Amino acid sequence: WDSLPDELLLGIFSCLCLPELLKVSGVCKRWYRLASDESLW
Amino acid sequence: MAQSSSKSPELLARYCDSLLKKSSKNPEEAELEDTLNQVMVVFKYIEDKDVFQKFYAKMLAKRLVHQNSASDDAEASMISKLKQACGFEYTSKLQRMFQDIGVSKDLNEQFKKHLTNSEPLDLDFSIQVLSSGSWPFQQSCTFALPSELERSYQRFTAFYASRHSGRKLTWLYQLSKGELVTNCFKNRYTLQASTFQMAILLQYNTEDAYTVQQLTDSTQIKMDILAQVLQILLKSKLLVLEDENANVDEVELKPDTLIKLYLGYKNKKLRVNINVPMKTEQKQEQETTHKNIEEDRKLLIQAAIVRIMKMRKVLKHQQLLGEVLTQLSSRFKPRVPVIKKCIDILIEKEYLERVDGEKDTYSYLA
Amino acid sequence: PSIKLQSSDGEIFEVDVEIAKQSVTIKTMLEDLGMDPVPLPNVNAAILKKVIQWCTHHKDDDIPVWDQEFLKVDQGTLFELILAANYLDIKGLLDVTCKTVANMIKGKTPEEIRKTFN
Amino acid sequence: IGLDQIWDDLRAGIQQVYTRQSMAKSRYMELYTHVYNYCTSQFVGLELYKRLKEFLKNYLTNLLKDGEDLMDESVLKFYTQQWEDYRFSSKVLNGICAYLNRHWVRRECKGIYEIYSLALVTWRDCLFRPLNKQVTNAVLKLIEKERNGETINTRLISGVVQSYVELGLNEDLTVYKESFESQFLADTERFYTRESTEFLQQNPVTEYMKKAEARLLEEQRRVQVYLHESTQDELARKCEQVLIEKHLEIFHTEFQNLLDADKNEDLGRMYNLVSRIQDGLGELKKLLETHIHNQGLAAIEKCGEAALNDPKMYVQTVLDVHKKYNALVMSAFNNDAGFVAALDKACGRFINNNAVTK
Amino acid sequence: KKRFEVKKWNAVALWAWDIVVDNCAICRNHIMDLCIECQANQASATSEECTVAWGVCNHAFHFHCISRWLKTRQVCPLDNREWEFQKY
Ligand SMILES: [Zn+2]
Ligand SMILES: [Zn+2]
Repeated sequence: WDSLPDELLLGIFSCLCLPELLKVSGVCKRWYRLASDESLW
Repeated sequence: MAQSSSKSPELLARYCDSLLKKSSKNPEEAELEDTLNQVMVVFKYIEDKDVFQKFYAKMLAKRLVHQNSASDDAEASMISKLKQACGFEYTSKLQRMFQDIGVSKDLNEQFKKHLTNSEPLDLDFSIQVLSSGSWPFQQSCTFALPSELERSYQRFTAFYASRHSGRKLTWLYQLSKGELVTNCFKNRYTLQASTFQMAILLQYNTEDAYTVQQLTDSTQIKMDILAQVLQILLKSKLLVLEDENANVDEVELKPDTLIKLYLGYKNKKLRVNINVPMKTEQKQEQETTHKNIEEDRKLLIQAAIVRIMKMRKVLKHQQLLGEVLTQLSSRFKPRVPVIKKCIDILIEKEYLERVDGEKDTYSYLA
Repeated sequence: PSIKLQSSDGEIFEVDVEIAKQSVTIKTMLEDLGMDPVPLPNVNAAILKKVIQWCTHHKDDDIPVWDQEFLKVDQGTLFELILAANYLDIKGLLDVTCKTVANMIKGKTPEEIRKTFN
Repeated sequence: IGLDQIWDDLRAGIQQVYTRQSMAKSRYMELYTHVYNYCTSQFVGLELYKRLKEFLKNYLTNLLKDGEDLMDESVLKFYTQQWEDYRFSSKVLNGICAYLNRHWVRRECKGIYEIYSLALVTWRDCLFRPLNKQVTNAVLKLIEKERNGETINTRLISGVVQSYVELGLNEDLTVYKESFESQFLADTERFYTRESTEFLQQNPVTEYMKKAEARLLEEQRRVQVYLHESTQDELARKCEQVLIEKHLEIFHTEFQNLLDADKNEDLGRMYNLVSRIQDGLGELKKLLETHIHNQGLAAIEKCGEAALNDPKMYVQTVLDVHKKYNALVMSAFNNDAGFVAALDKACGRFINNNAVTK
Repeated sequence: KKRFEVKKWNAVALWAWDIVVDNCAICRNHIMDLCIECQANQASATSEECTVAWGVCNHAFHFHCISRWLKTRQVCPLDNREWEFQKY
């Protein structure tokens, strides 16, 4: 969260199988856009 | 001088004769050997490697007969070099004359060890049966040799009958030698000479001096060529003419002039050799085997037109002009005029013909 | 080799060369562009502790099982470990660890995530 | 954060660092951090990057003035010097800024991209038009004291080459080659044309070649000592043409002289100097061949009229000549097939048509 | 009186097979220019070249008794095995 940046946090979301990103997709506002391609897909 | 543009290979030839022939003393082994290689570096450049070919044998054919080529092992080598890369013709002939001259050396032992058997004979005989189909030595008139030969001649002839039920023989007379003795002159001499010389030099045991013919029929060799030998003996001072003044060299010679014995005959030193040709055959030697060269330029190529024609039977005359050289003339450089001449020859021998297809065609018969 | 590491808080760790070389942030400033007391105002010892040693272990270099043991501390302690490897920029540790920050999502739901991430 | 309290804090360090007042490691991190802290709050990189860029732009653009109009000795000191001093702080700027390189830039899939690269890239607002020509002529002058010259500008020249290369471009061995090797080579091509010929006017061919053979090695050496290596083959190509073939005619001529004398040593470095030029031997080969053909010639004549009447002397006369020249083929012409050939041809062009025969 | 005796003599002799040298073993009549073909039809440009020539397998014959008498398939009859030209 707060402390954790985008570039980093966006690294975690990189070891998740695409379909999984649908779960994270709704955790919280921020997490949503992040799920949208920035490096993923 | 004379019109020779190929006299060179004759030199490269005359050279080797000098190098091996029995030297005044002997060669240093390596010297000779190392030296022979040189002649070869030279030879593999010779344009018409076909002339060095023949004379080279006429040199050896003689060096062997007489055995005047010391260090035989050496020459046994100058073979090896000639073998490599200039045809293989030299490998056939040459050495034979050098190995044939060997069996004969064993033949001698055929006469000696056996001789002891029960074989009387007062002589130091020792003949060298040559390979007729090799040693270019020609035979012409028949010479018959008296005193102390007809004791061996038939002895052998007879002996040889022993080993070849249909064998024939022919003794070389233009070429064997023998030493003599002078129990009659102011001193003792070992007159070494030729058969033809031994002859007239022996006609002084019977009635003192005779004349050409009276001295010619005696041996019945051959009159013209006779005076050749005679004149030599004359220059030796054994047989002098009737008149002191005379240029025995040049004089010519007639059937009505006397040739006797020089009762006495001083001399520098004993065992006098005398076997240096009259002078003429020193010339004849060349021409006989010189123009002889032509006998192969052409002869060879009447069979050497097919050798390439193996893969040819329908060609145009525009092509062949030179298609007998690239893969053949690796023996001589046929001049421009001497190429169109022997071609006229094979038509009459059942060979090529002007194919009736084009004005420029050859028709091979084989 | 023997380099220092006066962590943000105060402690120091007589560390070996290649031990720091894994931390690209430092591997630069030490070799050709060396340093001497290597400060780290962002990563305290309490943190560097696990670090330097984590680093200690890794020098001999599918979710690893080994690190599962070392990387098995409360969240906070971990969500600090992201931030100190990113800092000294040590890919490795960041990578693994990071993955763990994912294994808390492997098999959960939205309100379920939040139930551990708040 | 606070940039109006944060950036300046860093502009100072980026400044300090570009002056090497030698800052204590108490700062590297302090600085690095600032960055790290900035790019952590997925952009957070741009501004900082936009800002740094200017910092370099200005500093160079306002230090060109210290360089422009500079001499060709004085200028090199200036560029070379400012270069080292730069690529250095340039690099150390990287780490203090490294954090920015690896993420923030990573997202570019335009202009904005890396940093150390930038520094270089930006310096290219201090080369293309500024000192460039200027700096290279400087180098050219020096290298021209290819005459009795002085020794250390090496640093002055190699120093340029350095930046001309790594300036190599980068954007998105050319510069150094466009900007430098082009002219350098050019100028070099003239230097030896003025020298070669003028020389061949008041000196021996075979005194020239020693001067020829000398400079080729010489310029070979300079490429190694301080110019970039890529610039070797060619320079060899150029200087070769110039010092051995263009003169390939005096050589062709002189050659026949040596052959007449027996100046092997000379004759030899010719077969070595020519050899360096495309099929430029053709003549020596045909030339030589004519020689020993005439040699074995006069040779055998000097003996036969009534001397062919000597079997050995003849075959001897021949072989001797053969030896001398085979001797010279290996030694002088390195047993090059081309000459052995000339040797053979010519021998087979005399052994058979002479005064012993005709 | 006078006298010279053959202290020592030497000799040599080219060989051959019995006696056949007088003919090509084909043209038996004499040793002139016959060779059959050149004696059956006079007036030509080949009667100028019909001297004497030898071989290697010992048979004895003329000079023209080589081309108009031989060619077939392999080596000399009776004495095959191998053959050599030489003897010019
Ligand atoms: Zn017949
Ligand atoms: Zn006939």
